[PDB]
Amino acid sequence: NVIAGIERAVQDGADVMNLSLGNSVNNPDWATSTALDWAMSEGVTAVTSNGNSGPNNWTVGSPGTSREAISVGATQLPLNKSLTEQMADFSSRGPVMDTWMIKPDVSAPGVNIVSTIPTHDPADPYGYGSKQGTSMASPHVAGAAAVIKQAKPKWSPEQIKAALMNTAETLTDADGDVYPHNAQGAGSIRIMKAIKADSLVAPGSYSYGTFMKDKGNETKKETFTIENQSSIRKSYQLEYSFNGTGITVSGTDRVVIPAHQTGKVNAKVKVNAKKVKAGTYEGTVTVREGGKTVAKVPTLLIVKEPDYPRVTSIDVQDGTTQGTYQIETYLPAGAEELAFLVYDSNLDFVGQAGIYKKQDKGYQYFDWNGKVNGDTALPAGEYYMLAYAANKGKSSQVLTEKPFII
Amino acid sequence: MDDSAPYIGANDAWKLGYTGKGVKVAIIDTGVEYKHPDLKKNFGQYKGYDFVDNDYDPEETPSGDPRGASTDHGTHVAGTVAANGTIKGVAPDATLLAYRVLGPGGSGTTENVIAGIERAVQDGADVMNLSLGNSVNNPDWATSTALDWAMSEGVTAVTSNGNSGPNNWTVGSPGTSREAISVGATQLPLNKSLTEQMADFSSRGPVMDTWMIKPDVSAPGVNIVSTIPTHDPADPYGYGSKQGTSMASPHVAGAAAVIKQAKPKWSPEQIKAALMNTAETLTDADGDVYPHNAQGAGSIRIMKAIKADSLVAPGSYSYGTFMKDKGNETKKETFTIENQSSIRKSYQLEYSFNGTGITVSGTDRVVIPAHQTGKVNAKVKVNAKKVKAGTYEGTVTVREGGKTVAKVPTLLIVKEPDYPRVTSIDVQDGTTQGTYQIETYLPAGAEELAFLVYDSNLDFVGQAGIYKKQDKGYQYFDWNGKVNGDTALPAGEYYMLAYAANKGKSSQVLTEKPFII
Amino acid sequence: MDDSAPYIGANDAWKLGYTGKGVKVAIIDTGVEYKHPDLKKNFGQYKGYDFVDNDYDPEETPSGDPRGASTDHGTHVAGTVAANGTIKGVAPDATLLAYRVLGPGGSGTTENVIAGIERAVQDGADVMNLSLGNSVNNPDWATSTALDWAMSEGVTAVTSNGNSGPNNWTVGSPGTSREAISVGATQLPLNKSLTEQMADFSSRGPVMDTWMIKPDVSAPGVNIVSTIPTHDPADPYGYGSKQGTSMASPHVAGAAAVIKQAKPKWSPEQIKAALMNTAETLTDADGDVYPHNAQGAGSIRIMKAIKADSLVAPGSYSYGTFMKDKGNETKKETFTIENQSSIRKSYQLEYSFNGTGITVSGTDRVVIPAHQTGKVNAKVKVNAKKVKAGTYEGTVTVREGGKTVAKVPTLLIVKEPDYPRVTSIDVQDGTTQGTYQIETYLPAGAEELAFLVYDSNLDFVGQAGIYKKQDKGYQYFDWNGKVNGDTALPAGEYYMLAYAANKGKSSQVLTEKPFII
Repeated sequence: NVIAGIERAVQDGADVMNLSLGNSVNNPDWATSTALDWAMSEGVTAVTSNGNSGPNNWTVGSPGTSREAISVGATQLPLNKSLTEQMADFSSRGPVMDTWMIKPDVSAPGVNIVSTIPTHDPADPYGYGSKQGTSMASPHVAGAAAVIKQAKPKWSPEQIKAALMNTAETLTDADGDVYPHNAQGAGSIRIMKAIKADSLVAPGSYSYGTFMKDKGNETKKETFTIENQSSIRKSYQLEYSFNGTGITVSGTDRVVIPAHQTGKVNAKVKVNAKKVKAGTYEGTVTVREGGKTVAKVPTLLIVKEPDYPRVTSIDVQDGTTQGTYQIETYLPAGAEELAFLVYDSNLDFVGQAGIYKKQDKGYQYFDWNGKVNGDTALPAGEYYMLAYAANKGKSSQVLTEKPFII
Repeated sequence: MDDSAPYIGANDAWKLGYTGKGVKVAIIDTGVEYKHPDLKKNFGQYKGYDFVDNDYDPEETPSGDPRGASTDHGTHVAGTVAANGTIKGVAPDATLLAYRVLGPGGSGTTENVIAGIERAVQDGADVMNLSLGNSVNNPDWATSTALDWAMSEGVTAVTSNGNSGPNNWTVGSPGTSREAISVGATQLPLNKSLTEQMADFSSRGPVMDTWMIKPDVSAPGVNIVSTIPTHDPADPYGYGSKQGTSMASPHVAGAAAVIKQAKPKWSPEQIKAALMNTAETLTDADGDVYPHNAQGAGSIRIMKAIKADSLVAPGSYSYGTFMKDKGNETKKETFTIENQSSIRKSYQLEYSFNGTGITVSGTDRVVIPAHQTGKVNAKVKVNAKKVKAGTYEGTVTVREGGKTVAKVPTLLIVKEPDYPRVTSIDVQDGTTQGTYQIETYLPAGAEELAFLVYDSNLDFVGQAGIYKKQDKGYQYFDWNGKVNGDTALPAGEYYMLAYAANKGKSSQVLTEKPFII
Repeated sequence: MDDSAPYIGANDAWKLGYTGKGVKVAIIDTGVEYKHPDLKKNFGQYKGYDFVDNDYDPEETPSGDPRGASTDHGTHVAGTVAANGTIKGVAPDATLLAYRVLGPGGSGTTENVIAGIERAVQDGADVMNLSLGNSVNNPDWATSTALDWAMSEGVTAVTSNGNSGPNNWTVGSPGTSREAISVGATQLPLNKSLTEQMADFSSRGPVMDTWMIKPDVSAPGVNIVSTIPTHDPADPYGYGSKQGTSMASPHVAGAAAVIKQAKPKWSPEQIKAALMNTAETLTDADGDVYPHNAQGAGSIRIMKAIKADSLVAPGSYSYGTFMKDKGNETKKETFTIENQSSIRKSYQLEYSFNGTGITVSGTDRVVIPAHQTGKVNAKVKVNAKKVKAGTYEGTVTVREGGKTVAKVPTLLIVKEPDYPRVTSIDVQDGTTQGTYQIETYLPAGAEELAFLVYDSNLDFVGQAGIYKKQDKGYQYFDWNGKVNGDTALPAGEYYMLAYAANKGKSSQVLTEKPFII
């Protein structure tokens, strides 16, 4: 139904599309993400929510993992020790699995938003209500995209995404530290700055992927594109930075672009495997032009294996045969070892449901005969199951909410 | 038949209503006893044909036949495919046709098998089962050409891989066909409890001259109980347990019948790709994945195959041989993904190869609209300076929205393949008394060929003959019975060893059934 | 008759004044009770002829006739065509003529039907209705030749397609004529509410040896209420509901009468082209268009046919068979568009065919002056290397200034058509006591023909006879009652199965009404 809705919205000539739905599978190639990438190529800007998950990396939702779509996180407006803008602690956080893309793309006000609702009361069916969620940060960006498209009728959907993402205010938390890139994206939108922008840097954010070399130096490079929308030949100045030691960044320090033309800047990153601690490092490419800053491109690279949750979700349902069960789990990148353990209603370790090795990534299904540690039948009651997955030198676990009944 | 069918997923398909109703399965074997109570209602009015006798009564060979011995292979195969009653076949609603092409003793002319295949295509059979086969690793045998003629006249063809010990390049003749599902045999998980394991009598690929991966799929084929004729007038019908690669194929034939009932629009190649795509890889006792030319793609899973909206074809690909002495050689293949669903999907490709000096690349992602087709260009590159000669197995894995939709087994060979240089040798009496004829089969010719003679105690008596630059195929040599030149053998019983050397490797084969001087 | 006539558009034509006045319709059936109050005033002074009795009283067969059973088919057909009163026929102003050619029991000699057709042409009948027919798919049957003789002596001929289950190549003998409107039966939209649907007893084409698309048109023929004789002296006239393809044709006969009143200058072929051109395609329950040899061109629409200034002829075309093993084969047809209007028009052609390897082209646009005729050259090309054998359905669509003026169903067959190799078999007692005669019908001969015998329990007793290289048509074989050669049957009741194999396909047919040994 969501794919049909997206396609029918493309049919009906919609210029901007808003998706405040989404599941919690960190997969860039979900069906809803492929459909969203089909648009944004049929000239339709697509704005989607990042998802509603607590402060935790690798929790971005399925439609909000699409490669070409503006994913929006939620922020709190400056409230009185007076605080500045702050990201809400329920916005899903990137990166995206299997592409390591920085998400959310942009953040917008999404906490305590009052707007029109139906009261579902025949006496007075219309009213106003205050709702909160990442699903209500995206409508701000959808309205911003509509305004920009009215202002700049020739911009492509990717140009609008680059203009929103380029002119965005970085957010600092209470202590005074800049929020991580996979909590902010590029900052809060500023419609006025985006509307008055004669230079576009694309892609608005880039991810260098992973560096897996055990020894030696590994070099990667990216080509950013600067479009000089003005009528005057300009000179753009590039400053590359990365946090963390052992990462050296270089590239084109200056370009000159004629009027109504396009230039290419070759950013280059080099990681010394002998000096760099494994982890996720955030960099930035800053583009300056005649005073003002025209863009601040968030970059990101990962060293060794990313620290994604090895197992994301687990649920237990009744099997086709009475007395047996089916365990469905999601492994983002497979599992060298997978274990299902059973806990009583008091969360006391009853025993070990199952052991498995060398599991393929994606959705995995296992039949469980309801017997623990082998040949030991459970007493009747209410139980929880814990999935423990170990892969590539890290292990994760997830507990079944909504306990199943024996 | 009460444990293998649950394993492959037959019962689960039955509860979905898919039992093979309306599908017609032909059994080209020694004939079928179409009066077993478990087989009575699956046979229509016209039961089939009997080519070894030229009558419309395809009954099995009775007991006490001058030309040979009584047979029960065909009835067992038919019960495995579709038996309704005490024993339930894989597709216990399919119509059956019997074609007696193998005479008494289980031996049949190639012309009879070709006639049986063509007549089964005539009679509208949708699925065809061949549990016969010789042991010539030739993809262009007559029975293989006939099997490739079908699978193009809309008839799925399932054949056994053959019954030869654990050894590469031993796949049989009909099971070497380019377009036919060849089935290997597996052992069901038995209690240190073991998982599924391939039997050690299944023939193993690759196919000669095409280097194709065979078997195509494996299926349970060890200790299969099914309907047999007892050849006893007191009670002519019973049940018996037989084992062999010839009894793994009926499971896949029943699976194909069930799928054809479930998916009535699929072509024979689409069914082959669906069985081959959704198959569970098998690991041996220690924990190592069985080689591709011992497994094909794993054991069938009828339930996964029935519920499949994406088909990757061909289900397995072979890049052939890389013969360059120096430099880098690049080959490429185009796999085809059919998106049978109603929603535009994105497929993700992972290419891997074992062995060093082999670099694999290609299209890492495709987007296919609904009810359409996309192409992925896999590419392999071999550095001749770094790669040790041998056979290397790779894999193309296709993922779509979570689940894995296919795991395509790929294979390439570096330098010359290590096939047996000589396959079979036999010695018969010549047209002239006192002389002999030696008939041997050389899969790719022989730079040098030598026939040596051994006594009954396997002591080297001497050297029968030497030959050079022999053409491939069947070779015949006249031997005057004299050893080392002009030395006549003493009377007795002798064995002959053929030693063939070709392209830097040598092989030998000994004549069983010793000949008499 | 109160729901089908509104559906086909009879009432709308009536309000335009077109009710069939002056048109004469002949009903060649079991006779008509020309005293039903609904039929009394539609019969002129001379009611018709009675060929089974040779008198001028074409009354239906009375109750209690030694030669057979009482009949009511003809009266029902006549009420459907033109009944004025409580039930209103399609053309409730047409004169009627009754021709009793089918004797008691509904069976009649072919010579009587030919005589009835010729006498109906004598008597000046403008429309002719044949709701009879055997089940021989032969376009050159005597009744079909007689029907093609009319439609050239200015007499429109409407016939039933026949009553055979959903199966291709089952169209009856008079309904295989090259020039006659053959009608299939449809179910009216009934409440998941369904649209119009073809009944599953209508015979389906194509015609043998001409591959013509049949039925030509479909019409409501399920649950039709109309005038019947009750065969009760207390009240001899009543109404009854009958179903069958034989009752779809009267709707088209009434439609032809109405059109002939509306367009007095149209030839019988022009009326056929006008009915066939303006017809609504029917989709089944799932949503797929019914095949052309199940629909013809769709259901009639009298109102659209009456208001039509452009006629495309022939209304449907068949390209025959493409037998080339390799290469490309091209065929072409010339359709004719008659511009009956007073204004020069431009017609636009769209050609389509289902299936791959078939490329269709031709004249994409013609301009025809007023009251003139243009020719469009449709052309089909089949690539033998890419096309799977089978029957493919195409369409030529003609558009003119907005509205669509025609949708010509086309059809071609690749390689050998999949007709039943053997159609009918019966066994009668021979001239010599103890022997039998087997009469079978082979539509195109048989490379091999086998007669097999089954007991009353349908258990294969043995093989009656084997024959090779049989000529097409009716074949007769003497059988000595002995099975498998020299083995005499035990006394009892037996069935016989004819298995015919020809040109790479085999068919079988079982004798109903078992014969007695």
